[PDB]
Amino acid sequence: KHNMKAFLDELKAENIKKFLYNFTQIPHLAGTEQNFQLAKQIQSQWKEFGLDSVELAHYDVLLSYPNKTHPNYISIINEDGNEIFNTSLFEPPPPGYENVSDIVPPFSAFSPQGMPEGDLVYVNYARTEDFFKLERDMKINCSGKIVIARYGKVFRGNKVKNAQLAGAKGVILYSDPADYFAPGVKSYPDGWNLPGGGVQRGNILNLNGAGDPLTPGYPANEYAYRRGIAEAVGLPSIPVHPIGYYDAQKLLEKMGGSAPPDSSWRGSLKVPYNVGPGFTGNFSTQKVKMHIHSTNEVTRIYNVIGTLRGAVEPDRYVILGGHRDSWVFGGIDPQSGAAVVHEIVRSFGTLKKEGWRPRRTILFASWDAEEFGLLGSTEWAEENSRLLQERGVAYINADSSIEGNYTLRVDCTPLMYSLVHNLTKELKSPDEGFEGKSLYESWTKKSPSPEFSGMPRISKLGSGNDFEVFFQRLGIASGRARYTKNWETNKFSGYPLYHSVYETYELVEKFYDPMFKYHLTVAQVRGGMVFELANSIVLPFDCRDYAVVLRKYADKIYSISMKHPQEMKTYSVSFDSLFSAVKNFTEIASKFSERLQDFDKNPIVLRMMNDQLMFLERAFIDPLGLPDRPFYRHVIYAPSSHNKYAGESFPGIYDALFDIESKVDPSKAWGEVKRQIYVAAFTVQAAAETLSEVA
Amino acid sequence: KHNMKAFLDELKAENIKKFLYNFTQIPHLAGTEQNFQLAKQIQSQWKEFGLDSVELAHYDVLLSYPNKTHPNYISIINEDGNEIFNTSLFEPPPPGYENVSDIVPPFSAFSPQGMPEGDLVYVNYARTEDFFKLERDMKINCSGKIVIARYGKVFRGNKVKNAQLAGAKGVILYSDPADYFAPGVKSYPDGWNLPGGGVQRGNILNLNGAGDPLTPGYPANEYAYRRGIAEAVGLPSIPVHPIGYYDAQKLLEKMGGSAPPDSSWRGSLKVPYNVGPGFTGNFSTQKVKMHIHSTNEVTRIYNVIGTLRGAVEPDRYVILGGHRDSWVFGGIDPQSGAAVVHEIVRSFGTLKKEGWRPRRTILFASWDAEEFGLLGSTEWAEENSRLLQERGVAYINADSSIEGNYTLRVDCTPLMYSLVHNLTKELKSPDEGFEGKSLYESWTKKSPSPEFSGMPRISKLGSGNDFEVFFQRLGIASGRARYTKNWETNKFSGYPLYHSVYETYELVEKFYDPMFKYHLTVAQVRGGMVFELANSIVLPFDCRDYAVVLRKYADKIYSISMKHPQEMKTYSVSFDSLFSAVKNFTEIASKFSERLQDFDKNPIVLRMMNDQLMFLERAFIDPLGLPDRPFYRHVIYAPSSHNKYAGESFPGIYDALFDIESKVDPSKAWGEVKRQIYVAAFTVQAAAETLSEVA
Ligand SMILES: *[C@@H]1O[C@H](CO)[C@@H](O[C@@H]2O[C@H](CO)[C@@H](O[C@@H]3O[C@H](CO[C@H]4O[C@H](CO)[C@@H](O)[C@H](O)[C@@H]4O)[C@@H](O)[C@H](O[C@H]4O[C@H](CO)[C@@H](O)[C@H](O)[C@@H]4O)[C@@H]3O)[C@H](O)[C@H]2NC(C)=O)[C@H](O)[C@H]1NC(C)=O
Ligand SMILES: *[C@@H]1O[C@H](CO)[C@@H](O[C@@H]2O[C@H](CO)[C@@H](O[C@@H]3O[C@H](CO[C@H]4O[C@H](CO)[C@@H](O)[C@H](O)[C@@H]4O)[C@@H](O)[C@H](O[C@H]4O[C@H](CO)[C@@H](O)[C@H](O)[C@@H]4O)[C@@H]3O)[C@H](O)[C@H]2NC(C)=O)[C@H](O)[C@H]1NC(C)=O
Ligand SMILES: *[C@@H]1O[C@H](CO)[C@@H](O[C@@H]2O[C@H](CO)[C@@H](O[C@@H]3O[C@H](CO)[C@@H](O)[C@H](O)[C@@H]3O)[C@H](O)[C@H]2NC(C)=O)[C@H](O)[C@H]1NC(C)=O
Ligand SMILES: *[C@@H]1O[C@H](CO)[C@@H](O[C@@H]2O[C@H](CO)[C@@H](O[C@@H]3O[C@H](CO)[C@@H](O)[C@H](O)[C@@H]3O)[C@H](O)[C@H]2NC(C)=O)[C@H](O)[C@H]1NC(C)=O
Ligand SMILES: *[C@@H]1O[C@H](CO)[C@@H](O[C@@H]2O[C@H](CO)[C@@H](O)[C@H](O)[C@H]2NC(C)=O)[C@H](O)[C@H]1NC(C)=O
Ligand SMILES: *[C@@H]1O[C@H](CO)[C@@H](O[C@@H]2O[C@H](CO)[C@@H](O)[C@H](O)[C@H]2NC(C)=O)[C@H](O)[C@H]1NC(C)=O
Ligand SMILES: *[C@@H]1O[C@H](CO)[C@@H](O[C@@H]2O[C@H](CO)[C@@H](O)[C@H](O)[C@H]2NC(C)=O)[C@H](O)[C@H]1NC(C)=O
Ligand SMILES: *[C@@H]1O[C@H](CO)[C@@H](O[C@@H]2O[C@H](CO)[C@@H](O)[C@H](O)[C@H]2NC(C)=O)[C@H](O)[C@H]1NC(C)=O
Ligand SMILES: *[C@@H]1O[C@H](CO)[C@@H](O[C@@H]2O[C@H](CO)[C@@H](O)[C@H](O)[C@H]2NC(C)=O)[C@H](O)[C@H]1NC(C)=O
Ligand SMILES: *[C@@H]1O[C@H](CO)[C@@H](O[C@@H]2O[C@H](CO)[C@@H](O)[C@H](O)[C@H]2NC(C)=O)[C@H](O)[C@H]1NC(C)=O
Ligand SMILES: *[C@@H]1O[C@H](CO)[C@@H](O)[C@H](O)[C@H]1NC(C)=O
Ligand SMILES: *[C@@H]1O[C@H](CO)[C@@H](O)[C@H](O)[C@H]1NC(C)=O
Ligand SMILES: *[C@@H]1O[C@H](CO)[C@@H](O)[C@H](O)[C@H]1NC(C)=O
Ligand SMILES: *[C@@H]1O[C@H](CO)[C@@H](O)[C@H](O)[C@H]1NC(C)=O
Ligand SMILES: [Ca+2]
Ligand SMILES: [Ca+2]
Ligand SMILES: [Cl-]
Ligand SMILES: [Cl-]
Ligand SMILES: [Zn+2]
Ligand SMILES: [Zn+2]
Ligand SMILES: [Zn+2]
Ligand SMILES: [Zn+2]
Repeated sequence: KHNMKAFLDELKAENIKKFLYNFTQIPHLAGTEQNFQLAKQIQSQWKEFGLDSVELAHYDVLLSYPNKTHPNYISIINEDGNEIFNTSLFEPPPPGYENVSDIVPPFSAFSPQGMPEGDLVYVNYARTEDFFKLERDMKINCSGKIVIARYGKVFRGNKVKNAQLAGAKGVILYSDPADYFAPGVKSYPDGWNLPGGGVQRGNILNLNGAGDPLTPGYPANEYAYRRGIAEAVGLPSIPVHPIGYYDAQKLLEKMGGSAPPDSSWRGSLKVPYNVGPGFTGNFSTQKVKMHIHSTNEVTRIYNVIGTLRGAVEPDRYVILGGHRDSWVFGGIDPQSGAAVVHEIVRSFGTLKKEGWRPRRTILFASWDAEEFGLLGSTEWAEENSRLLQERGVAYINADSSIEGNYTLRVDCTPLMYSLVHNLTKELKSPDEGFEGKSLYESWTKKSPSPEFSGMPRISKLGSGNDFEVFFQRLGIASGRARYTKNWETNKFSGYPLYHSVYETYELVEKFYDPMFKYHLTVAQVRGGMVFELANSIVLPFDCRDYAVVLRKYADKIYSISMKHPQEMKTYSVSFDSLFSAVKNFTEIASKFSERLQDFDKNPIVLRMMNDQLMFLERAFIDPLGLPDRPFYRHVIYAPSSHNKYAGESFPGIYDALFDIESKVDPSKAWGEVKRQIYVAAFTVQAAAETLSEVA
Repeated sequence: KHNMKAFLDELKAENIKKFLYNFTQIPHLAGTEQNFQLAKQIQSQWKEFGLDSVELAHYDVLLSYPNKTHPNYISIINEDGNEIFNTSLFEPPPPGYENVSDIVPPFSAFSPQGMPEGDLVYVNYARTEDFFKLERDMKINCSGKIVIARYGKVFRGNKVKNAQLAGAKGVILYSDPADYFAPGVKSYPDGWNLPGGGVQRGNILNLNGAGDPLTPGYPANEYAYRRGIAEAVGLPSIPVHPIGYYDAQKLLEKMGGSAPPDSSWRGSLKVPYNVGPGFTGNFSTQKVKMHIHSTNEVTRIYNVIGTLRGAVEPDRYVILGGHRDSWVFGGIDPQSGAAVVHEIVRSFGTLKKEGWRPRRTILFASWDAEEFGLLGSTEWAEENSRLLQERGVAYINADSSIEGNYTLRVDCTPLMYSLVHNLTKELKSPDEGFEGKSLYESWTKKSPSPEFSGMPRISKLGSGNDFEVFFQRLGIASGRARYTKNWETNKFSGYPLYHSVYETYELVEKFYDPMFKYHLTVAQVRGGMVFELANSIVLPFDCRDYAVVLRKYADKIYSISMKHPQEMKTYSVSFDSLFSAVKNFTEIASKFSERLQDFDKNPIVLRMMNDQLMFLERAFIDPLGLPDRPFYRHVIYAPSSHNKYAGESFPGIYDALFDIESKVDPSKAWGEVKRQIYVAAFTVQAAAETLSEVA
């Protein structure tokens, strides 16, 4: 047979290993020649594997690179102006790579240039609440100061935005061992920990879904009209640079001023974690000085787009996409994912050569410039938005396949919950001690949902990856899956070697997945989802699962509001309309489910009902967007305004309620809460009504 | 057979006459009890005629009404402050209606309240170019003046916006006999001319597609959150009132200051048409004073929605809609249209009772509050936007069936040109001297297109009617058709009795269409279009007709730019990308047309190709809208920024070029021209690509 088992059995761990090795011997930084060569390689192989067409889609977008002859660094500078301590110019290269060229040194992509000099303030993780604590409780003023923040907890772009609004004139980011050195594990090369010379690269934009900073709304093609830099989207206004913990120790050890307010502010280095401003007594006239010379430059990027045309519904697209560009070697991020996509393409192409085609069209994507702001995925979606809006069934992401070795992680739309539960029940667990058991069984046992027992955890989609345009701009049902670490011990730092030179093929082969079994399990989950999406006669979405979570989110947002019972009385703030809409959605979805089971098993009734399923995620889009974030159009889910990686439910109401007890005009503030309640209730009801009988 | 002939032959002129009489005996002003009663009547009859469901859809929207105990009027006031002349409090009622209650007196809907007093300036038609002439050439300053303008040429809302931006503190609108008294024809009741006591009602909003001023984006349902008045969309900031030409003669006869600049400024009254400011010598200390006391009030409105479910594609909607609310009796506007819709429903329901159903679902609409800003149509579309976006095949409007008796008028999307030509070739002409000839033949002879010879004129859609939400917001293929007057003699004033108390059943029966034959012809055209749209196996749209007009519009906009050859050199302004896109659209549309003829006559290939046809109008929508007009989202067609009734092609580029030689920063101005060229070329190319093979 050519069925899902045939597809799944063709997948090989050894192939994934070979591809991973192949993709990780040299850097593949976005906009570089090496990453164009790899694009061409992938294009050629996907043709050989059997896809019907494989093309490159290119764009010219704003990228950022350090100046090779004028290095970035930070100093401590004395009264005379001598630089008495300098941070490192590069990470010590790992064993066997010390002769590799074109390793980009640590930098914060999109930093403006500058040489600010001043007194330090330590701001913990530079979260919204960290700045609240500093300003409101401790009375420390960051205006004109250089802030130093530890990586962790939230997206670094949010940190930089928060520092800027506090009046900082610069930001130093560092990796604390509290967050990036796991107990009892050795530093790379002898284990998977971050050494003291290691540094996490990454961009510091606040794009809010825009894509290329210069062309919001439209693809950065050959005739594009570009904004000037000063009107560009999401660029930081102060210089920023990242360092490792050996260097951070030297900048922190002399700090004076106030003590840390409590222990959640102290990391693991042998320093007091004083907040400042400035250094203690003897050193009070010393200062910190940054030297940032990076440049932003419009640069060509290349996506690879592969098509396997559907036999029955070629105008229905199921997309498997993940990025190809890396900061350095990309041993985990993204090549552990890219190798899994490569093997999935190979397995689908094996079936194709034996005469099979899926029911619907499958598109495969190797995106560029993910690391610079989801640029490649977003420009392509901008170009193809009309096709995607009207024909997009589902997007499955495929970045890193592993960030740990403990259990499965899935984040997806409620529409895919049933599909994931069913598929995982049919796959074998790779976990020690669950031999001969299902993946569902191990997953549920190691990662219990915080709601249902006998069920596994499935998280909301947040952002910080290439599904953002598809899900939160365009409203296409999306999901992602990988192997992850223990949620119990998850400090929301990411894995220690994230975006460092130490993220290599050897890291993976020696410490994460020697047998490539977790990779194979993730290939089965991603590939299995694509298979079912592209081949099931009825789309495998259960609208009743959305009804259940909408009730949970409505309870949650109501609970937040109810912290302010006096204002809800004064301003007549009711959630009754939202609850009504959720009740109606629940009722209508139940009836639709009955019809979908009882209908005359009539292709037009079938195509009608498949369109109702396909357009249900679509219905949650508001064409006006969310307030001041036009490209976040989904009403139920947006990236958190405080942390791009985290998803927020009923974001418009959430942000209207946030810190509302501090607004100077409560009438206006509670008016906007009511406004957002109306928008949400309306959108829920409208989405429900797409599932009613059509006439 | 149950075919189009069966449908068409069932239509009766005598029925249209009976319905017209029935709908025009009492006023049906929006928001009044009488118009709710008529809604209920229509609902009951459409059920009896055989539709599957007929429901009322209600909204609470901002309406405007004079104060019954505090009448609006204008005075000339002397040095002491005595009102020596007052305009009329009402139009003399026509014969036999002098005892009818609830005739709303002449007023400008949405005027703010006020009693401004000042000197008059006469501003011709209050067009953009009229104000240019006044300010730039004549050096006359309108600041703090009351302006008096003749109706005609452009939508009255544009007049009021233009007066406000010139600094006026009030506006008086009047009907000049030059524009509303046809040579050799008697005043009502003895002919179809405007008497001197007649006055044209109408709203003066600038909504730019928003619908209800208080709820832009969302339906004005029971839980809607409403903007405060000061944040409302499109309300005028100065008082405004309309008068007839007996009264206007008394306000104009004393005008002094400058002479009219040329004869295009002089109407037909026996006055000099001096521009002012103020009155001549003896009267120089006299002033004009307005007294406006109308109020804006949220009021319930009622749309009637009827459904005739499709047998094969019930999830595909072909909509026939027109409004039911009238200023007074609505003998022409809208009841000549509403009666035609009523008879179309009756004929379709006759076929249904004999067991027939159309292929696709037909929706019939009786909209409310059209006269107050397309409110009823727009609120319903806001509510149902997701269903309409994904399922809307076509919208056919059905306001007034007649505005003359000379020939057919059609304004529609290029996608319907072929459909209209073909249908009209099969219908009989009602025209004297074309007995036994086709409607196509008479139409083409009396209204030659200004492009093709052997072809009839078909105009672009403008606005000022209920198709606006469907076409320019949502991108659903739309059209309209009526009988009209001679284009040779068309001064763009509208018919003389427009929005007056004299627009009665008798006007129509005695002077426009005694035999109801023009009404029957328009019922055949509107109903025939609906029939073909809802029943043709392949949708009856020809994408090649869009290609031809896109080239014409690109030539036109390029020609406008080329008035500025030096700036196009300085700023490197090229239309090459637009021309390229139009060429590609032409090529791709040609191939698609081949496939549509050659395809395997396979329902999925059929539903795929019908979806490509349905979503082609959709593809011209930009979700970001046009500059400062978020609800005008179609890139090819928008209502003119200078005249809501007129359509503009490539509006974003047009407005970027308009009066550009007067902008103070030409670099910036020409930058935005280039930006709009990019947006247009991109949208044309993207629309083309929806017609490529799908995979
Ligand atoms: C969840 O789904 C339910 C349906 O099961 C929706 O229920 C509707 O709720 C609205 C708001 O409460 C009801 O609105 C009321 O409609 C009355 C007239 O309804 C009749 O006529 C209409 C046609 O115009 C028919 O469609 C309808 O079926 C009924 O035959 C009005 O008279 C009411 O207004 C009066 O009371 C209100 C409230 O006190 C006053 O403010 C007004 O001034 C006025 O006095 C009112 O507008 C509606 O009838 C219900 N529909 C149905 C089919 O039952 C919920 O709305 C939905 N939830 C959400 C969030 O959409
Ligand atoms: C009307 O439809 C036609 C197609 O028939 C479109 O033609 C495209 O036009 C663009 C812009 O001119 C061409 O862009 C050029 O692409 C070159 C690479 O193309 C090859 O590789 C790509 C994959 O990346 C393939 O898809 C493609 O088929 C080719 O194999 C680039 O090298 C060019 O850039 C170089 O020259 C330019 C111009 O001087 C410089 O600015 C650059 O710096 C660089 O040196 C260029 O980007 C494209 O190849 C054409 N496509 C095809 C299929 O022929 C029109 O674009 C379309 N009109 C509109 C408005 O969309
Ligand atoms: C995940 O798998 C579950 C369990 O197999 C699937 O649910 C099952 O779906 C089938 C097929 O529609 C249901 O069968 C139907 O039962 C009704 C009940 O009367 C009958 O009338 C129909 O003709 C048909 O036989 C079955 O009831 C249902 N089981 C449960 C517990 O819900 C589910 O659909 C899968 N999900 C996805 C997305 O595929
Ligand atoms: C308006 O009517 C015209 C004239 O009837 C319709 O155009 C005609 O459409 C038919 C049906 O598709 C075409 O027939 C086809 O001809 C090709 C030519 O080789 C053949 O391969 C097909 O199998 C089929 O027989 C016909 O050529 C065409 N005539 C012309 C002059 O274009 C037109 O489609 C009608 N428009 C609408 C919207 O209905
Ligand atoms: C990654 O694998 C590819 C494909 O096997 C290798 O590229 C091929 O290299 C051979 C030998 O130089 C050439 O003959 C082929 O033309 C290449 N094929 C393609 C499609 O590019 C590549 O060398 C491998 N890279 C590494 C570092 O092992
Ligand atoms: C930190 O790096 C800086 C810059 O390279 C060093 O300062 C320079 O020292 C050279 C050689 O002594 C002088 O000629 C330059 O004028 C100095 N430049 C600046 C900007 O100060 C500094 O010595 C280094 N500090 C340490 C501790 O290594
Ligand atoms: C791979 O899995 C092993 C086994 O679970 C992990 O090692 C254990 O880590 C936990 C701490 O979380 C300790 O409780 C155990 O004592 C460790 N056992 C051994 C044998 O080392 C290891 O951490 C995993 N690798 C990665 C990269 O996460
Ligand atoms: C317009 O026509 C309608 C329908 O024929 C008339 O309304 C009917 O009036 C009769 C007599 O009063 C009643 O028995 C029916 O219940 C009414 N039907 C409906 C559906 O409303 C109406 O009277 C006519 N109006 C005028 C001015 O002639
Ligand atoms: C125009 O109408 C106004 C207002 O009704 C008339 O002025 C009023 O005249 C009455 C009776 O003489 C006075 O008691 C009021 O005080 C006046 N009101 C105002 C606002 O002036 C005026 O007479 C009318 N003019 C003409 C020519 O008929
Ligand atoms: C109905 O049609 C008649 C006949 O065309 C119109 O009357 C003619 O109007 C034109 C002026 O446009 C004159 O050239 C003719 O001399 C008129 N003839 C007659 C017999 O009156 C009439 O104007 C039309 N009615 C309406 C409302 O437009
Ligand atoms: C890099 O720095 C050098 C010298 O320090 C300078 O001359 C050059 O212009 C800079 N390059 C860029 C791209 O900014
Ligand atoms: C913070 O410091 C800056 C530095 O001059 C000052 O301008 C600003 O007002 C200060 N804010 C507070 C709350 O002290
Ligand atoms: C209408 O005018 C009267 C008296 O001239 C005033 O008392 C009343 O409030 C006004 N009505 C409205 C609705 O404004
Ligand atoms: C028009 O008149 C007003 C009235 O005071 C004045 O403020 C404005 O500047 C004048 N503009 C010109 C161009 O004279
Ligand atoms: Ca872009
Ligand atoms: Ca609204
Ligand atoms: Cl992922
Ligand atoms: Cl019309
Ligand atoms: Zn990544
Ligand atoms: Zn990354
Ligand atoms: Zn009308
Ligand atoms: Zn009207």
